Amino acid sequence: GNSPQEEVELKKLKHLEKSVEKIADQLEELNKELTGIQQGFLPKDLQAEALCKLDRRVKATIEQFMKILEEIDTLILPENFKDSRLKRKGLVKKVQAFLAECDTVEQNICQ
Amino acid sequence: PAVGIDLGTTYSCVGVFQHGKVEIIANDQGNRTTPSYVAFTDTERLIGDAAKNQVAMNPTNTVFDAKRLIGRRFDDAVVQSDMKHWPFMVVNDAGRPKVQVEYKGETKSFYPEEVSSMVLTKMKEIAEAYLGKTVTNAVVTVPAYFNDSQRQATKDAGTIAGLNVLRIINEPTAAAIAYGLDKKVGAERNVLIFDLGGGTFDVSILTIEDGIFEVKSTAGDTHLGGEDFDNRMVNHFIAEFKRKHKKDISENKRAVRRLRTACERAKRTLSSSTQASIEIDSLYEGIDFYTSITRARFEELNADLFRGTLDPVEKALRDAKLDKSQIHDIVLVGGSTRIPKIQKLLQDFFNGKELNKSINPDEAVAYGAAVQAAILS
Ligand SMILES: CNc1nc2c(N)ncnc2n1[C@@H]1O[C@H](COCC(N)=O)[C@@H](O)[C@H]1O
Repeated sequence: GNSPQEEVELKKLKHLEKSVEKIADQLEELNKELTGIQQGFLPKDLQAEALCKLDRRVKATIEQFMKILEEIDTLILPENFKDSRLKRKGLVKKVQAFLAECDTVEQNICQ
Repeated sequence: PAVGIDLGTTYSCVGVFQHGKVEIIANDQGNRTTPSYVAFTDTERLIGDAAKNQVAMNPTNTVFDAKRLIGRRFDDAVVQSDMKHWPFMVVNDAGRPKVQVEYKGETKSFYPEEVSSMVLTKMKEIAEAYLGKTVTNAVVTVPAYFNDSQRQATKDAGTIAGLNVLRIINEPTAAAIAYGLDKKVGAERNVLIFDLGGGTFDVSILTIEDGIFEVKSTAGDTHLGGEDFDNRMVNHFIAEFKRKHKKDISENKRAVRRLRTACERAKRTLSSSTQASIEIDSLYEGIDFYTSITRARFEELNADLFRGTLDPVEKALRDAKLDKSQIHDIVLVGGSTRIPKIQKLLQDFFNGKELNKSINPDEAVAYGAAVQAAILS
């Protein structure tokens, strides 16, 4: 039953999908630097500092992911907008798997 | 060029009277109000939206609510009370609070008005970015209940920020000015100003004769506002999730946040339509939460809080020695006054009497400040 109006919603969802990709890239960059940092030529106080810099950066990643979530949470999708509904659902769950990732890094660095 | 500035507790606002009309000025983000927030960084100082946006990454170097401290002594009942709810450091420098933080890693502290001068530097900059001109002259407003030291520490914030503060005008006076209540002609007029925002509630009764203002009394509730309505919705929806799903979301901070945000936005929708729908996919344990709320349900949740905004009103009439019959004008300010039920409780307390509300209740104070500053310049 593909309508003009669902197209608006699908385009919103795709711009949100790309935002997500930017943040996920930020998370990938975080993880890569982290693995590098636990390569201790640095003194332990300093490695610690650097790990807290990383922790503040995961916090911002969590935060940006949460702001996306709040935005998607503004959508009202009719039952028959099956296509957007499905894209909205996959995007929410993708973010939450990314959030779980950030919790893993964050729970584990700068306690 | 002369601006009016509403230096609000949570939000600030700057207008300029130009071309026969006040223009409320949007910031670099397009927001017609700006968060009264400053954050302290490894590299930079952030003010306004930038600062509010990162009150998670850096909550120890992010300061708000410095209007609750400005001009007050460290042992002021108020500086003690609010202090417990502030992740930032409040230290005692010789009986008067300085805010302590880390900034480019060197440790730094500020009295409340250096911090409020920062907010006013933003508000000045916001105006200069819009006008493409230097802005030095300003009226700054304060609450009517501000003492001498609170007014003067405010004035000084403006001066440090590089403002020629033409006048410190009371918030409910500036909102009366907004509605040109002072250009009316006849006998002495009693004005009730009803100001309910996100976090505070202030009632003020002024008399105005011959364009001259006098504050008669002041009341309110320091911690009643729109946030309290958001809570009532949140508990209502948390109980609903428990009923349908046998899950308790309330220990999941990110669910609770998703719900709260959707609650506050649903509340806004309910000020101009009689029902609000919410869909949150995957709210808790992967469970979608789709729901709606009527306006009457919203009101019912809030029935005691709304009615109760009337107690400060009666307290205010009493202290001014007026009967509700002797009030000529009622002025609404603060974004929460948008709620049709509050308008109706109040407009039926004053036996069918109407209300000055046509001006955006978040912008009315800056509006009157701007009209004032143009007269004074
Ligand atoms: C524009 N606000 C705003 N618009 C409202 C509206 N249309 N209906 C009910 N409350 C409204 N608020 C409330 O004002 C308080 C202060 O808002 C300041 C802010 N910028 O959030 C908040 O409690 C907010 O829920």
